[PDB]
Amino acid sequence: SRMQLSEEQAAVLRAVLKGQSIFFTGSAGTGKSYLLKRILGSLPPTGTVATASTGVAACHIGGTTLHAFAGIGSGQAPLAQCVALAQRPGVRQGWLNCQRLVIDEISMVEADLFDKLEAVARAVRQQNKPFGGIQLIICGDFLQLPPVTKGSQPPRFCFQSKSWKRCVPVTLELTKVWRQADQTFISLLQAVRLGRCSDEVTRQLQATASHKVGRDGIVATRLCTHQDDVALTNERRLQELPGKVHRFEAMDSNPELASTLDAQCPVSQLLQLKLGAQVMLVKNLSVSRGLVNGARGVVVGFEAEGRGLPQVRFLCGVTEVIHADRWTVQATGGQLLSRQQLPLQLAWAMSIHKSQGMTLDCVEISLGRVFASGQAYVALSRARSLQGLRVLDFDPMAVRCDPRVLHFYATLRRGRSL
Ligand SMILES: Nc1ncnc2c1ncn2[C@@H]1O[C@H](COP(=O)(O)OP(=O)(O)O)[C@@H](O)[C@H]1O
Ligand code: ALF
Ligand SMILES: [Mg+2]
Repeated sequence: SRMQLSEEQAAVLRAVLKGQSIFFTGSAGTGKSYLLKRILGSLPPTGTVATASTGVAACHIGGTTLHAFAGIGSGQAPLAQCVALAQRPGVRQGWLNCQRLVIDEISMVEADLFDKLEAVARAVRQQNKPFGGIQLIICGDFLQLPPVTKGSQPPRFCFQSKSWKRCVPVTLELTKVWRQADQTFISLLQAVRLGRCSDEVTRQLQATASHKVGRDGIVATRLCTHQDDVALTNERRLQELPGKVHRFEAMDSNPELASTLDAQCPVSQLLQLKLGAQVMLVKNLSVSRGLVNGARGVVVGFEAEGRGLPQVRFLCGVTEVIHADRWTVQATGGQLLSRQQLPLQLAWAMSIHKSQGMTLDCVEISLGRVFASGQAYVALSRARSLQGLRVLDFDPMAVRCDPRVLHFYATLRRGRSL
């Protein structure tokens, strides 16, 4: 009972199916992610792999991080070390077989990584050809969130790679903001992508202080930039609770690798919950009842048997007793690692890093500061609801755009239709 595809959305699929290594791109909430799900529905599913930048925005479209797939850790070391690792039992085949590769949020891949892959691709598989032959279906938003700075100098976007133009000949554009309803909020947020604050932008978003966004016993609360802010916030907000502490330690195929799980995963070693605690759903469960990836709920009890499993009411409204599930990661080695743990993370505080790839309903964000170019746009363009959104301490030097990029979406603009 699925909805209609845009004439554009459709044309991408038509093009991908033929068998073209295409890339696609457009604003926050224009069905980049979703189109991938319907492409993954249409693609012969043997040797067809799916991936993303963030370990979360994969648990979202049911793949793994480009990292864990490729099996070369950080990609720091040279072309000869990197092909050592790809050659290893497990990874070797992972490669040989992939006929089709899909990557969401390409923004947070940094070109020297892309390049170091392309080479390794041609390497193990032995094709004398672009990316070892493999059909690249990519997407992301460049003006959204850019790659994590390794050292000090500026980190280097993916479109700036030398392989990039050689590996993804074609590029096409998505154009309508399906996410957000209200047409003011469409231009309001189309502005901030391009990096403009004239005073109605600034007035309206300032307006939202007096908004009270927090809904049914449940807040999709603050989007901080820094991760230690996030985890710390909650460590208080949960202490600030009368009930007793229910501990949930995991059960990993390897104990001593837990850290690799930790950072590639979406869950903690030790997750701790009391009554009334707020939480989020990190894997999909039942897309019918609507326990999807990114559910906002509140801990309404535990049972007194089993492992005392949590009970949760959600925003979508339906109530389910949560069991533990199982994640696996191709841990640079050719070992697959397991973890058994609840698919819940404490949903008071969430980094802007995590929130990219996702949609939201019920958000807060402080903007009395300056933020890394893009970092502003992202956290705003999460919310569906302009009414159920609250900005704090707004400041127009928050709104920053990298112009290397703006000129990338000018060079494309200036040889096209409108
Ligand atoms: N063809 C469509 N028409 C209307 N809404 C759509 C369509 N495809 C997806 N959506 C909705 O639009 C929103 C944005 O999708 P998403 O894939 O998260 O975009 P992006 O990856 O650009 O952030 C989702 O809430 C989804 O429900
Ligand atoms: F472009 Al997105 F969530 F993938 F806004
Ligand atoms: Mg997405």
